[PDB]
Amino acid sequence: FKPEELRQALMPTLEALYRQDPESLPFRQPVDPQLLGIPDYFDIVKNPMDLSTIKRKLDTGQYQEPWQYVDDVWLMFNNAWLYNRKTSRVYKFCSKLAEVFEQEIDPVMQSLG
Ligand SMILES: C[C@H]1Nc2c(cccc2C(=O)NCC(F)(F)CN2CCCc3ccccc32)NC1=O
Repeated sequence: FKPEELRQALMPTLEALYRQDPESLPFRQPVDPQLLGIPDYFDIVKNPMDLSTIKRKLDTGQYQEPWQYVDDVWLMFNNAWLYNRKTSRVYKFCSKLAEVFEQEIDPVMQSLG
């Protein structure tokens, strides 16, 4: 897939996540465990992922095919469901993002083939 085609098709699905307030706020930047006072984060989360990293990968042509993008979004979600307790804002915000993403990504992936 050409990188410009992936950007054009997939960026709106990422924008849909960014638009969610308050739910996207913990996901907009890479987790900094010491700054956030969660120093065990990388012990539990082996492959961190966040919206800004995903955007950078689209912008710099790092995805060869669209399932790699879907996999990074899902990695971000699974990290949050793994690390955080079920009562936490991050956990519940993650669940909302996953609802939004599911709706956005469906027709786009059908269109890309
Ligand atoms: C992905 C990673 N995020 C954090 C996790 C735990 C603790 C903090 C974060 C985090 O990102 N802090 C930065 C923030 F900007 F989000 C601050 N702030 C904005 C308003 C809404 C809100 C809600 C909950 C926590 C903080 C927060 N667990 C995780 O799995």
